Amino acid sequence: PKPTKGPRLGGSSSHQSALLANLATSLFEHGRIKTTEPKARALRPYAEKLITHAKKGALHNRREVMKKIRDKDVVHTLFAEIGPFYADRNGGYTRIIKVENRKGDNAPMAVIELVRE
Amino acid sequence: KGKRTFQPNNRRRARVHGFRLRMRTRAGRAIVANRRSKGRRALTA
Amino acid sequence: AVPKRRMSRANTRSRRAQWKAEAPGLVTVSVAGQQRKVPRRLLKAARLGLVDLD
Amino acid sequence: EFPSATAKARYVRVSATKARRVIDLVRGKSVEEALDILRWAPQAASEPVAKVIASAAANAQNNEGLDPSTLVVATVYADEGPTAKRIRPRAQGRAFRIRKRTSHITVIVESRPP
RNA sequence: CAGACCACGGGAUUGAUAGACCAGACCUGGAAGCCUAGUAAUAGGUGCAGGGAACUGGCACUAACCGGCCGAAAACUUA
RNA sequence: GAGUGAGAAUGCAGGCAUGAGUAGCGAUUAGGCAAGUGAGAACCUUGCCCGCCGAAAGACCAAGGGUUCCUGGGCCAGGC
RNA sequence: GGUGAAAAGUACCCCGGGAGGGGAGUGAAAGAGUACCUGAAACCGUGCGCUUACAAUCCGUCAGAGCCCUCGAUCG
RNA sequence: AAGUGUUUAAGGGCGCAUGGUGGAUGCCUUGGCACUGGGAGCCGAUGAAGGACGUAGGAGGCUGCGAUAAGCCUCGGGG
Ligand SMILES: [Mg+2]
Ligand SMILES: [Mg+2]
Ligand SMILES: [Mg+2]
Ligand SMILES: [Mg+2]
Repeated sequence: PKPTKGPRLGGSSSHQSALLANLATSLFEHGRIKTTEPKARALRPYAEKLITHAKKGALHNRREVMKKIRDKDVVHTLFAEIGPFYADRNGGYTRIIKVENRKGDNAPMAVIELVRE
Repeated sequence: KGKRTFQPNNRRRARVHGFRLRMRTRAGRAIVANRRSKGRRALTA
Repeated sequence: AVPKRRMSRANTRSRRAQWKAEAPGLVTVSVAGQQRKVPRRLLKAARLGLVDLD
Repeated sequence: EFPSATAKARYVRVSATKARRVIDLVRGKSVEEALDILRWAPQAASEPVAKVIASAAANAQNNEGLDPSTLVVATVYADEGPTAKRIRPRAQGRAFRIRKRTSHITVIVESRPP
């Protein structure tokens, strides 16, 4: 959640937050996301903070998760399925890899996944 | 904001540069004959 | 600001030669038994198969 | 010695300078290394060069029996081809001219078994 | 905290370099829930509480990869 | 017998360099993820999210273009 | 404006989606392949021999060692 | 220890071999310009000159033609 320290990812302000929220939603829903390198980098700490909130989730944490995510089914699955799955991992639940760039705009492409072990 | 000074129209076009108006006057008939001699595809509007 | 004179052929080519590209480093990787070259950046993804190999 | 096979590709829709930019990165190298390079390059102009090199290799293999394991890019030209001209409006009515350049790629691959 | 690119500085499994987690300093003001007084807004105990990014110390949990390229001596004269 | 000899008249016609592989790629909204077609996809099709207009950036007509309207096929040429 | 005397316009094989190209064929010629008689100048590439990263040049001329190719008998 | 000493080309310059772009030069035309000897020099309400539309079995143009619509009837040429 550290400030980007420079020009935001999605155009002007008020859009990077929604972009990161949608990316975290897609991640927690599918189990793997393929995005741009900087987008995945900015999502890594966001997704890790959301996973920590889920882990600590007993009460008042569902509210903190819902104030950032809107998909009720996504929140429910992130709270139930994941749940204590990371109760032993003391951080670092998101793995980031770099893949070949796409055509047109040569944007470094990255892929984020949830560690399973 | 100008109208570009074109303002397309069919009725006014035919009324101001039509075959009837070109044949009414003598100079119009002369111009039509000159165009026909030159071989223009469209004599008038 | 406009070009006053015509740049000479040498004055043009000396700098045009700078507009070049840098080839990327490659790394040998064993996938499906066959060995193929993939940059070290995508080396990790090559193992998992997230890098298509035409 | 000096067995060679040529391969051309005319009327390519790539500028001669941008084509030579990628050619310089593979001029004088083995066919295997040439096919390895030009695939991960960021410039979206290496596909025609790779296709021409693959066609040259296939021709040398199916018409001269040369083993593809001992083929090296011996020569490459990448000349400039025709240029279609077009216009482009501008601020104050002036009509600028845009040039749609092309390229004629030419390669010659020989065998140099050390 | 070096920087337009470049370049500079530290690390690369013999590691705290960065991300995450814990704790500290600091900012903000008393979080969601329960119960109580009040028909009512509202206040009170759970509560220096809840929340937080740059500062700091631990923690290899995640990424520095079973990885690639350049890169080292003609010779001769005098003392 | 010459329409007979060009180096210039900010001379005319056709091609190509310099400027430069630089600018610009044409506002006041912003795209993201999954699946699919396709050899080639951020820009094509379906599903889920975020954002804009909502006296319109919605609908119907007048003038104007006339088959751009719908279906099957194509990516040389035109989409900055 | 002009392929070629006649389209006899490359069957067939290979790279690829094509464009286009390489073999195999017609044509005397494909340095005649619907971009086609002859195919110059400016422009752009590649390779070959010398040159230059201490050097202030209307960008030439006269002297001038070295390197490179060649004709004769190591020199002229 | 002092001195002498060829050795590098990120790129450019010079001459040559190979080539692309380019369509001039050389050779020709179904075309164009100026004149010689003749024909005939007006066409029309019994609808002129020129145009829109349609016409071959087929998507468009040139030309002929006009719902009898690349054609209808008679008379001579050639095959
Ligand atoms: Mg003259
Ligand atoms: Mg001249
Ligand atoms: Mg500049
Ligand atoms: Mg297209």
